[PDB]
Amino acid sequence: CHNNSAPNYQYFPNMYESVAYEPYTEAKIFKGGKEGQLPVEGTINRGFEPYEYENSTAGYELAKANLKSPLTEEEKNSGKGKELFEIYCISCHGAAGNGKGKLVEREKFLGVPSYKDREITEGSIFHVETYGLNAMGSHANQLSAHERWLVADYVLKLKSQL
Amino acid sequence: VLVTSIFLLLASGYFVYGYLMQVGVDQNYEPIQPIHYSHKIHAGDNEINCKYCHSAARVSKTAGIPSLNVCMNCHKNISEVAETTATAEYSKAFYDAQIQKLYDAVGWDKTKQAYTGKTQPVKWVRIHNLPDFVYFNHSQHVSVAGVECQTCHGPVQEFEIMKQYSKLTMGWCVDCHRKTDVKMEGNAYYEKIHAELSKKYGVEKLTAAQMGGLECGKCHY
Ligand code: HEC
Ligand code: HEC
Ligand code: HEC
Ligand code: HEC
Ligand code: HEC
Ligand code: HEC
Repeated sequence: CHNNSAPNYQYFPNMYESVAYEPYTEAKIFKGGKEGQLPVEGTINRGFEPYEYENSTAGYELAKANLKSPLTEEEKNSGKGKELFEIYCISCHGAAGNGKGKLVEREKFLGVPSYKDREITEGSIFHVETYGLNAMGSHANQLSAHERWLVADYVLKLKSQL
Repeated sequence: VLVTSIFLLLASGYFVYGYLMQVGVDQNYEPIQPIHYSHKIHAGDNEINCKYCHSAARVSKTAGIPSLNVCMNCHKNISEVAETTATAEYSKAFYDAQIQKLYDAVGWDKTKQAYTGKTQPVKWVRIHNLPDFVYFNHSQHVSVAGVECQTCHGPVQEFEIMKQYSKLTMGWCVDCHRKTDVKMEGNAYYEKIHAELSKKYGVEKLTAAQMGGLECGKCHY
């Protein structure tokens, strides 16, 4: 009989479980118990460049001064930069406003400023969006290197309306 | 007496066939996760957007479980939970002594606010499974076809613990392909096909019986 706190019975599982290695499951042979072993340091795959500026207080303002956006005008006026701001950013920062968000109303954690207060260039978003400034985190795990620049053009349009 | 004999024979058939049709089905499956994670506080009360934690739905075929780096950039500043969130079943001290288990998996220390060097991953329990002859891909099935994120896995924001909502048994994949439309307005891949046959045959086509999405080599090869 079928219970709900345990999976149901099966009739001759010929090809149900895996012989190959589907990505996130557990195995026995590997270094850890995982199945997601880390790549070697210093290597470069096809279609990716490493970011050449180090962490904050010495590489922050060096990235703020001389670092530019490698996009074109066909890609900026597409609306895809707004959709990424609709997902990953309204939870702390405001959607049309700045700092109002969804979570300083509920008072879960405080200390989110506006965009009038801090002057930010188009290369100073990209250094914070990959590393975080003391209360953010690395959003490089979520967004890709083509897509952080699509967000940075949209944030500049939000400061100009303020 | 033959009338009731027939009745019982009909009933007997009903309670055998019905059984056999519910063998390979895993509806309403609920295991016990090692943490008590709640999709209800995060996705329902805080209105965290659905693509934030599950980020690989746009690009890859496996919209995977979010790694423990997403569990820190929100939870560097949230140590305690609240005072108006504990319920009749769940207390505040149940939550505060269990959010500390997230700090042991990563290595965070509450006192001096710094990472240690001892990490252990969290062994989650996967409740949605298919056999590995099928080929389902979340990427061209959410981003290409604009399907809302509650019409395949249920109203996920109103769940304290996670529940499988649909049955996934080969006649739900076909049935939702019979009654839907491909999106041909925006894609330039369909300009050769959609500008054709509006002059010739018709205005729009369904997914299954028109584009060819019912063939034994497109789903399990
Ligand atoms: C909650 C964890 C946030 C998320 C989600 C996003 N941001 Fe954020 N951001 C947050 C805080 C608390 C701060 C201030 C931290 C401090 O120490 O002052 C910031 C800061 C920024 C800034 C300003 C950086 C600067 O050097 O002045 C920018 C431009 C910024 N954040 C952008 C940004 C973007 C693009 C986001 C979506 C990926 C985003 N933030 C999310 C809190 C949070
Ligand atoms: C972080 C705050 C999340 C948000 C936003 C969403 N989900 Fe989630 N999900 C999260 C975790 C930590 C887990 C692990 C398993 C658990 O029970 O805690 C999950 C899991 C799921 C699953 C099931 C996974 C499986 O193996 O079957 C589903 C179907 C799921 N999540 C759906 C889902 C939807 C539809 C969301 C938008 C409302 C969503 N998740 C957001 C964490 C987070
Ligand atoms: C890993 C799982 C995560 C991630 C991705 C987030 N948080 Fe949470 N969070 C987490 C745990 C183990 C708990 C306690 C157990 C529970 O089911 O509640 C929480 C709880 C919260 C709370 C406190 C609830 C309250 O106010 O009473 C808040 C607030 C909260 N989580 C917010 C939050 C935000 C803004 C996140 C960023 C998307 C986030 N969480 C992610 C662990 C995890
Ligand atoms: C929001 C993001 C969605 C959307 C719209 C759908 N699903 Fe998918 N789903 C989602 C998550 C976070 C997971 C867990 C990931 C895992 O690997 O377990 C799933 C899981 C599935 C699975 C099982 C995975 C597999 O068999 O390989 C299937 C099957 C599945 N989901 C099907 C499915 C369908 C038909 C959807 C309709 C558009 C769909 N999902 C949407 C999150 C999300
Ligand atoms: C089982 C897993 C499912 C379920 C429950 C649904 N879909 Fe479908 N879907 C599925 C496969 C294996 C494919 C690929 C087939 C092919 O490449 O021809 C698809 C495809 C679609 C498409 C076409 C996408 C395109 O334009 O290229 C559409 C549109 C689509 N699926 C829609 C759709 C809807 C509305 C569903 C109800 C939630 C649905 N699918 C369920 C596998 C599966
Ligand atoms: C030709 C006949 C097809 C077609 C075109 C598709 N399927 Fe598939 N499929 C088929 C069989 C005989 C079976 C069962 C095999 C077994 O040993 O049980 C399946 C199985 C599935 C399943 C798993 C169902 C379960 O676990 O009980 C799924 C899910 C599934 N098939 C999905 C699926 C999709 C998305 C298809 C594209 C429309 C599709 N099937 C086509 C035989 C055939």
